[PDB]
Amino acid sequence: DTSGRVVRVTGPVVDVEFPRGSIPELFNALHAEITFESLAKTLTLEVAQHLGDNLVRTISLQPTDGLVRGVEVIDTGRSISVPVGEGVKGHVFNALGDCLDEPGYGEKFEHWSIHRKPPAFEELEPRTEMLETGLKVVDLLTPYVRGGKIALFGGAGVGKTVLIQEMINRIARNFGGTSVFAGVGERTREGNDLWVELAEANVLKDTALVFGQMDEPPGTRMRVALSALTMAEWFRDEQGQDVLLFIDNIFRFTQAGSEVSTLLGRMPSAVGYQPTLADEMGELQERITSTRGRSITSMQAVYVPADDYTDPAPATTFAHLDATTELSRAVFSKGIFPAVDPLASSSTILDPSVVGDEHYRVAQEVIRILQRYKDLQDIIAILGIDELSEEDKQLVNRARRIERFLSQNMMAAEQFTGQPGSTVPVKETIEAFDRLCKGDFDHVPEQAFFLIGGLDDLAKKAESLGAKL
Amino acid sequence: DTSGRVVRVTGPVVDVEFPRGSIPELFNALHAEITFESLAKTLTLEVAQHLGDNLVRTISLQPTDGLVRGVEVIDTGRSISVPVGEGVKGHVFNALGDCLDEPGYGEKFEHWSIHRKPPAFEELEPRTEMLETGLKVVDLLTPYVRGGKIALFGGAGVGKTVLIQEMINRIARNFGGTSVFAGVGERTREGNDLWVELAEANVLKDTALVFGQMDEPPGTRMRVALSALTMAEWFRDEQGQDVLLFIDNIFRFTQAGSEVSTLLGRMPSAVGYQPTLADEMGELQERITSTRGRSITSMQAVYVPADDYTDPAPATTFAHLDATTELSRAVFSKGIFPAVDPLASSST
Amino acid sequence: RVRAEQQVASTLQTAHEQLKRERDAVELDLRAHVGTMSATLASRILGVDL
Amino acid sequence: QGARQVDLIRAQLTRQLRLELGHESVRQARELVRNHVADQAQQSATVDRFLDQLDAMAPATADVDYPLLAKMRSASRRALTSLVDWFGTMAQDLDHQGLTTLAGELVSVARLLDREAVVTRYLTVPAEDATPRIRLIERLVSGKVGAPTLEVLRTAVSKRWSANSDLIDAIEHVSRQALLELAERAGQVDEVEDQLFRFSRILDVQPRLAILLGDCAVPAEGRVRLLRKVLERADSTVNPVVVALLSHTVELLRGQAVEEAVLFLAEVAVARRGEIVAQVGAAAELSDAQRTRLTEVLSRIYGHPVTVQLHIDAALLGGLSIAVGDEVIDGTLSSRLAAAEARLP
Amino acid sequence: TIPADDIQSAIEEYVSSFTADTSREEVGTVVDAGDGIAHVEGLPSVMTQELLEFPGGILGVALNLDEHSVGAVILGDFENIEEGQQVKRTGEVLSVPVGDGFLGRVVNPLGQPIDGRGDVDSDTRRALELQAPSVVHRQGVKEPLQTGIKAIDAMTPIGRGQRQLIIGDRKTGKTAVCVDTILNQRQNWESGDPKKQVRCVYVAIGQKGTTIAAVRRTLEEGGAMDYTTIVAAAASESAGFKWLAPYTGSAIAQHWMYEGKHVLIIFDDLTKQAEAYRAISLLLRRPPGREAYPGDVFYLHSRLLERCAKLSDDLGGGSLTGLPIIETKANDISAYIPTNVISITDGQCFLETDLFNQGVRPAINVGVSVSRVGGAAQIKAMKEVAGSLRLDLSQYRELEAFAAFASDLDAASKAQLERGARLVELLKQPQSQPMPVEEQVVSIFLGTGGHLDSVPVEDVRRFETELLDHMRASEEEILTEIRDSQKLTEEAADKLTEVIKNFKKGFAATGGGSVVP
Amino acid sequence: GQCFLETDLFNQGVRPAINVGVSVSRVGGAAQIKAMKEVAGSLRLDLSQY
Ligand SMILES: Nc1ncnc2c1ncn2[C@@H]1O[C@H](COP(=O)(O)OP(=O)(O)OP(=O)(O)O)[C@@H](O)[C@H]1O
Ligand SMILES: Nc1ncnc2c1ncn2[C@@H]1O[C@H](COP(=O)(O)OP(=O)(O)O)[C@@H](O)[C@H]1O
Ligand SMILES: [Mg+2]
Ligand SMILES: [Mg+2]
Repeated sequence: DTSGRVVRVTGPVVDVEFPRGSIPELFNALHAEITFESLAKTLTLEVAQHLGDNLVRTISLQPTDGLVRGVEVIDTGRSISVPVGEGVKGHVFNALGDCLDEPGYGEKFEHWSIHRKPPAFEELEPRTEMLETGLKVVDLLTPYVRGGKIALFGGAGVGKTVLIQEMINRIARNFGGTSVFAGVGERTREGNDLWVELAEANVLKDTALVFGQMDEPPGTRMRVALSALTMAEWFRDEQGQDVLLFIDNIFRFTQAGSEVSTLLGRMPSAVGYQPTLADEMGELQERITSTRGRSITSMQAVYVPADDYTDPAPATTFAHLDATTELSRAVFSKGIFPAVDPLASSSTILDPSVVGDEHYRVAQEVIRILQRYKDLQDIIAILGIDELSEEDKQLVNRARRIERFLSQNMMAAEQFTGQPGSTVPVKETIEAFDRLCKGDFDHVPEQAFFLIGGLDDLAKKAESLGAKL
Repeated sequence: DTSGRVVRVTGPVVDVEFPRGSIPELFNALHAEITFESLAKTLTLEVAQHLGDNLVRTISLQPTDGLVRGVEVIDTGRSISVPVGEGVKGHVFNALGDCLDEPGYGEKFEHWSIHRKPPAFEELEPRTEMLETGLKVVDLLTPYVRGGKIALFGGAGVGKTVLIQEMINRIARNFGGTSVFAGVGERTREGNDLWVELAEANVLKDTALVFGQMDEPPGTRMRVALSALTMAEWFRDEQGQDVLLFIDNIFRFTQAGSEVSTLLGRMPSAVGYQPTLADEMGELQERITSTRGRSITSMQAVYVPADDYTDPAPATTFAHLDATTELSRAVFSKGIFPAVDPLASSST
Repeated sequence: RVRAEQQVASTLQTAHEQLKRERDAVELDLRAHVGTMSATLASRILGVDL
Repeated sequence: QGARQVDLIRAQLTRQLRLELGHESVRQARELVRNHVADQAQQSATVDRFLDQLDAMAPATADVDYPLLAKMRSASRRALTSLVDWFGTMAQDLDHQGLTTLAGELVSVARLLDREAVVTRYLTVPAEDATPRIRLIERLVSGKVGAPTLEVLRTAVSKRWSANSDLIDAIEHVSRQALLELAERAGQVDEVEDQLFRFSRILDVQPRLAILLGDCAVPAEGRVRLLRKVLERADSTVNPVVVALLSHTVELLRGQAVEEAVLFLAEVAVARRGEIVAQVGAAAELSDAQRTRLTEVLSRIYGHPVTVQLHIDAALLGGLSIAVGDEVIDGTLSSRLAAAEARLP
Repeated sequence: TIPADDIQSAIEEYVSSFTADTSREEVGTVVDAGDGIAHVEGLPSVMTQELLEFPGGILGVALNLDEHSVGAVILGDFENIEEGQQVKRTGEVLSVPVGDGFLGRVVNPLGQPIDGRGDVDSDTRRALELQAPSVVHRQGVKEPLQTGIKAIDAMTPIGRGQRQLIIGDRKTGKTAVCVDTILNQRQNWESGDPKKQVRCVYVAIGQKGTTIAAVRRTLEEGGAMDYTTIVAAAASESAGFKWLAPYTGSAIAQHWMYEGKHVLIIFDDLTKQAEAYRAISLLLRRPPGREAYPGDVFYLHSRLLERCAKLSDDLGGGSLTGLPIIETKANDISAYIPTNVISITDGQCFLETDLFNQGVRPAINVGVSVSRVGGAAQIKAMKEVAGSLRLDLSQYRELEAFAAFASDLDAASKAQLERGARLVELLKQPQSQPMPVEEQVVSIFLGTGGHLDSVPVEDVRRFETELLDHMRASEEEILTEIRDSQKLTEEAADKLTEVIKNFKKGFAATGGGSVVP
Repeated sequence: GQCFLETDLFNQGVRPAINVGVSVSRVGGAAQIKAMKEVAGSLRLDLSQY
């Protein structure tokens, strides 16, 4: 008949031979069986390459432990499909579209293929509307964009998950549309925490969760982002109302593509990555976008391997974003939270035409003071604060106070410090930082600027230290 | 009959199959015509490897766009040959010996193969001799070596072209000699500017220009220095004349060699340079020497990657250099010409 | 500026539906001309009037 | 710029209408020709239009076509051509039973040299005097084989080869040539060709039989058992030489797809007579006058006598599509409908 | 207003004019296909770089030829390629339609519009790999190509026919510099003179589509799409489009250069084009080298950048000016592709993140930036007012360590310190605000003549702005005859000094003081 | 989370050699009793700032 036959099994990569005229198309899903009772399951194999002589190289989405060469492989005739519609909100899904919250749910929904082309160029339009969060450093130096692309860059263990949960708290709770969260090759403890926390906050009913975690083979970690993207694309193109998309460690997607690269017969690229790094990242990132009149506000965590921002993966992720918050381990080690690097982060709408003259001028002066402080840090380390000018000492004091005032007690960090979180309006942020730059708080100690909210918290913590604003 | 046919085309690398008793020697030049009217040309292919089963691997000197498998390949029976003689003065050539300012000129001259051996051991001079140029700073602080190599470390706006003209004048008038300029990886704008400036200074009649330009495949950029050195060797040996050779960014010769080695699939070396970096550099620099009373002296511009003098390319180049002349902008700003830095320049 | 661009957005709001009306009005008109195009296409594919 | 916006969306809608009406009209024309083709005389008219069109394309620049020297990389074209040149005078005196025993013993030697590659390694080394290999020949099978088979084995080893397997290809090719010579002296000079081709088109429909005949581990006797009765069935295989050819193939195929190997056999058979085969299509079977016209005009086109095969499929709606060599002349009205759909503005 | 029967009779005349007579064609078969590469048995007559037609209207480029198959790069819709499909020859190498119909359009790396504004009527077609102008077909670079940025036009001048690499880390202002250069040709285009008009080509390689839309919006806000073409290979396109996009943008604008016209081309992040070529070359299993690059990537970029030329008067005198963009990582200009493109080009503008954060915008490192054409790409007025600028800035950089020790310095050294501070404040410029050359001459005259030594450092920008406003409103004769005569004669300088003194006695500093000397 | 031990801190006499600035626990105060969670509230941030 039209059935295949397993020929080679090398980890997650499986070669399958089909009869002439029955070779499956690229990206088709195939079904194989594992009958060993301890590991009995149905393997889903995505056609990756046409090898020739009727052979086909596929990637497995489940672990192939227990698979026998020669077993029958059924071609389903289409790519991987996931359920779409209003019924996916409130539930936790697999990378294949299977509900974990409630097994068997959504089996009769409409199903969309996870492989699409991005919107046409004549449908794209730049987004230049500020999304206000309540974090002083984000509102001031990296203002987010309504319907734009936001990213959180950072090395292992700086602030990415805490910051993205903070933004789920700040942006998605009082939101009026749909939310989609993609856990892409992350921790299962954090996924369970997020599920429970959305359930308690009564915000899970507006969220669709799709998880493929670190314990999954590289096929699941490659395709889970496409599944969640397909759900968000349905909410954008058919329902047409204000989607929020969160993707925790989109880098894992890329990393998964490099775990199977040499097994697929591809010569390695520079730093051990697949040669198709930028091409796959582009065909994925260009679907995460707003079209004309159809908004998707996206927020991605981007893992920076070995804290090296010159690594190819984050270096090519950088070009797909409207706002980037960059977290440093040097800021993390000083105890400043969120551990944002103010001099490396950016935003395309940090422009006098968008945010205003005063916002822009205050941001520029803050950045200039922090840059001068960074330039003086080496002299201060070796020669001391005494061999600086009076102007330089003034600037160093102002810069220490500024870099401490950029930190904030976050709502999602109360589990780490016991102190509740704070929301600061953007006008208060701008006015407070204008005062700091002019020097109106040069008499308040360096502390009392640390992990506070606005100017009222500044006054309270200054007087608790014996000072007056 | 005895002609080959193209089997594989992978970029600049072309594999050619010949009859059993007609395999061309290594470095031989083969001809294959591209007939697509938009890209019609004649590719020259230099045999690089004998692959076996009557296959040879060759590096193409022109872009292979439009080349078809199976086309006839003609073996010239010799390596790349350049025109030699007095007729090459005042004219511009490429690494193949084709006249650029007057196509078809020099086709009836004597032609010399560009792959030659250095002078025998019993013909070498065991005594170092200084080249009396006539410039005070050079003769005093950094005396040149007759038959030696001088690194030149000047950029734009410091009078490097004026110094090249000056050395052309001094070799043509104070020694009765000739100049050969080799533009290795030459920018076509700067090559045209050099041509026009030499024609307007009336020193072009004393100079033979050989340009292998940047928009060319690596084989031409790798062989242009050998072409210019072959012209210089004819002037030294057959004419009996002191020659001055100018190599443009000798580094670009090293870089083209590295690119050709990468295209031929050879495993790279330390940092990345071709495994035969020192061998190629020596095969080139050993032909620049004094023999039988006459000499070829060479002023070579050297690029230092990342300002690292321990980099393999400058470290291998400096194993053959005899003096160094660094043209400074601080000296050029004070109005001192030539703008030779007296403290940075040196001589062995 | 803002006046001009918001009112040209209004003109777009009008012209979009107006031209869509024109389109679905001619959609029924073109169907009368499909037969001749079909016949001539078949005639050119084959090479005879039928 | 707002006026530009409204004009451009207008033009986009007009273009959408353009292409949509175009697809509607091409579907309508497909309807007209699809329900208009049913007249058989009209299908004959389509064929004759296509062939009078062909009557002006002359000529093509097609060169010689050889079945097996195509993949012979180097040092084996010379070898196999010297071997066939020796056979050109070695074969003319043999008698029928001589040829059949020769073919049997040669395919036996082929299976031998296939089962163990270690001997073929010492048998495919290059040296202008292979008298040690000739000794190995004289001391390996001399007490088991006949005289002409060992003679052809000698003249086979007498040349260098690209690899090990190419020699086995050459020898079983010699067996093929001998079986075909036996058939040619039997008066079946072309019946074998149509037999091979029709069996190939039969095997093409069934992938089961086709692929499981390519069992690279089942005993060759198991393979020939597989072939036996599915071949020995009825009048559909009346030829008495094709049985041995197909048997040799199904036992000694070495990984090649049977669907491809039997067609290679047919192409060798048609190349023995110096002719090319042309695989054409149509809507229904022709009238043999059309076959004669097409055959002679294609022979004029390619400058070599040709023989046609008809993979008839009514999804062409008339016209023809020859497939000589590697260049196709597609004129099936299905392809023209597809083209007209593609060229739509 | 729908052109109904227009559409009707148009498709009708097409379908009546459809006579596709059937002829032979040499075909091949896909044997394997993966990751954007397909191998094709057959096609014995196919040539290198020949375009191939895969079923479904798919295009490929034959790059690898051998005795077994043809390795081809698919240019789009690769997920439709299947083993066994029939591949046809086109008999042609990659060409692109050229002509003036491309002004104001956004096209593929194939000449196909992607803006949805209709068809592009083309004069002819031009092959992508036509050779560069010969060494004898060229001319010295003599005419300035004004970018409108004072730092570039004063320190690293670009001429018509020159290649000025723009190289920087990221978010340092490279696209801003190139877009300001494009916008600065608006007055040249308005003049209507083909000797002064510059046609622009913006090639976007591997960019997010909304970034290309933002660039196009910035060009439309400034009237720069009347003379600009955009060749967009978005980040979602295949590696073949990202590899071909600069050659497509350079094939266009060579048709103009060979017609006696002057063109400016921007290759935005050639780094991504080199990465796409590396992806293609590694998928074709070509030998890698440093950073896994094919080994003819220097050739890839030099072949492209040597087609920017200044033609001789016999060839028409046209010119193509290239502004390639390179993104570095951690300011590492010794990386492979940065080294290559620095070697190829005629000059470099280095952009630093630190300089950007200090307020120096455009963030050009004037110390290391260089133009090898130099004063041959400047008018005489700019050549005269900016000759004392580089030494002044170098002296200021040397003396910056003595900022808080002015009393411990020679009077000349403190003068140099203050002059350098003023000159650093003078070379700053807002985004998307290029200046005509006469105003840059007046500004650098303000700087280097000494008329800013009395203005506070924190007021130099406002002083220059308001003085240029005054001169645009009141004294238009100075600017007009600087523009006409290309020099600043002594009487023009005298009137300029008079106007500066009157303005100074009118100007009001931020500290309440007077800027009167 | 990670407990990063350093030989420089070990030699200085800081034992255990935990680098408090780069060491962290992602579970946090949920992995403590209420007494420890209330006395060691911001102890890690305090030591990092110190
Ligand atoms: N001269 C300038 N003055 C003020 N702001 C500027 C200037 N040039 C650029 N900018 C700002 O810098 C930001 C980044 O600049 P730009 O996008 O041009 O850099 P880039 O080199 O294209 O970097 P990338 O390609 O990584 O985005 C922009 O938001 C822009 O507003
Ligand atoms: N805003 C903050 N306030 C206090 N502690 C924080 C803050 N952000 C992160 N941390 C601490 O640093 C750790 C960082 O974890 P996280 O940022 O989620 O890792 P990753 O960045 O790898 O996802 C957390 O476990 C938390 O203890
Ligand atoms: Mg995380
Ligand atoms: Mg940019």
